[PDB]
Amino acid sequence: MSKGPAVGIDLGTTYSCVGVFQHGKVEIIANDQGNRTTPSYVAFTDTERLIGDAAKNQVAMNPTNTVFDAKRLIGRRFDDAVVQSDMKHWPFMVVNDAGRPKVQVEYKGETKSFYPEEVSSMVLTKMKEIAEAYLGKTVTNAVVTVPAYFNDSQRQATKDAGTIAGLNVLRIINEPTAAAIAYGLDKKVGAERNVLIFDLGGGTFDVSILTIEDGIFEVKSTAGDTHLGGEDFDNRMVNHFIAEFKRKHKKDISENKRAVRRLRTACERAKRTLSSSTQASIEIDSLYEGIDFYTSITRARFEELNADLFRGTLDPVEKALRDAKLDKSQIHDIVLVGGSTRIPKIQKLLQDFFNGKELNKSINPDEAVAYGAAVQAAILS
Amino acid sequence: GSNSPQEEVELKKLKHLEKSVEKIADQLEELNKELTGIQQGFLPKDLQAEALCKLDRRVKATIEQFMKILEEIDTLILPENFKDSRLKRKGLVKKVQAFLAECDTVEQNICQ
Ligand SMILES: O=c1[nH]cnc2c1oc1ccccc12
Repeated sequence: MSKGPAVGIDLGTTYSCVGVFQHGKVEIIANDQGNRTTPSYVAFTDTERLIGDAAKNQVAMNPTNTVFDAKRLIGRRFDDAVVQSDMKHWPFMVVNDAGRPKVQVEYKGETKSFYPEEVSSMVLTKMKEIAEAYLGKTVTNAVVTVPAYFNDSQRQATKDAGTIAGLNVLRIINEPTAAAIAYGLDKKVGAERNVLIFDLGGGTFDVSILTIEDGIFEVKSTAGDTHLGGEDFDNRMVNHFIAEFKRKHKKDISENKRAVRRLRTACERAKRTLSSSTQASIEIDSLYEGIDFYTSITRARFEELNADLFRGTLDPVEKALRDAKLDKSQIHDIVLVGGSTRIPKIQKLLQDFFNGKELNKSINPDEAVAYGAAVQAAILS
Repeated sequence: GSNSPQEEVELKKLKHLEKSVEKIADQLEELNKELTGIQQGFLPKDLQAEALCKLDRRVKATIEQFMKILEEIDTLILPENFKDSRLKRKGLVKKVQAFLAECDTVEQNICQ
């Protein structure tokens, strides 16, 4: 194959995304399974190594050997408070190798350990291959995104993942800087601009404030919740339904893992529908003890169940404004990133906070970081 | 009668899921044939346990495929007037659940 262009890669916690700027526009690249985003998952079986969709699809069958969340470990010391707290919730083993964390799994019958950058290099290799398959050309150059709060070690470990994957890392850029680039906030004429990025998706919540003067970016503050995302909104919905099935049929489905999974999956789908509709219907045949579960949820019911979590998204915004020494009136632009920003209430809450100021939401929230990185990749090539 | 063209779309979705369930049921049948094979075969009692346990990944993959079928059936919204689609969906769910119960039987008698 001939030489290809430079790509933008958003190396996410749960999902990664690759984009290419060509023909004067960004094209998000769909993978082999036709998905625009790919799970940041690596699975080790008795016969092979699986990446992305294939690794995520067999997680129920091989939980201890299916690695995800490597971004949460990348560039960190084993004894880091974050490593120790996250370890409890992972099905896979995390071991200490001379102060460094390593994921421990069984690969082809043997016990093997991998550094977080080696796992992230497998995910980047897949993103490199996703781009090569679409373009029909060899892809080497890329811009890789990292969160604004990443330290020297976390940023180097990400650049190392790129190197291991056979990538030439043009630049490592902040995820909120990438989202600002996507909206051309660095091209607007005028005085310096204060930008607030509201990133709610991929299991993390990140609020960043940036200042842009003559195309120069400065991170003024970063705030958020490490473990807040869409899954938390799903749990509330599931709890509501379990409570409902108890009220209606006087039966507890919660100790049946298959009933709870069927209900959870239906809730994730109903949540998505409620972002564009005011009501979502669910029909689950023989959910538990032969009982058919035909129900519905209104957008107002979903908002109520999640009222505290949704409201709580503004605390990080206030904390970021305090740290950046800025008043909410000093923010020129607000940018929505992450799938959970599609939730109409979150949008209403945030716009009301900024006294009716319009939000930058036209680019898919999931693809906005990869969009900016793809633009940057084109600029640097 | 009152049969609608719209329902033909839903019955076609159900017919594909029925064919998919048949494909997984054949995997469960091959596992059953294999499981009996190790049990009634030439392997010594010790070697049998290890061989039966090697079928764990496959039983688990069979269970997972059925679960994914269930999750796809659960995405259907069939109005009250689509009587034939509601019957096909219910019959298919019950069919999958009975196969799932067979899978649990396999799973409980291997890797012990
Ligand atoms: O992650 C999401 N949260 C809430 N609504 C949606 C999310 O992804 C979507 C994709 C399409 C439509 C709605 C949503």
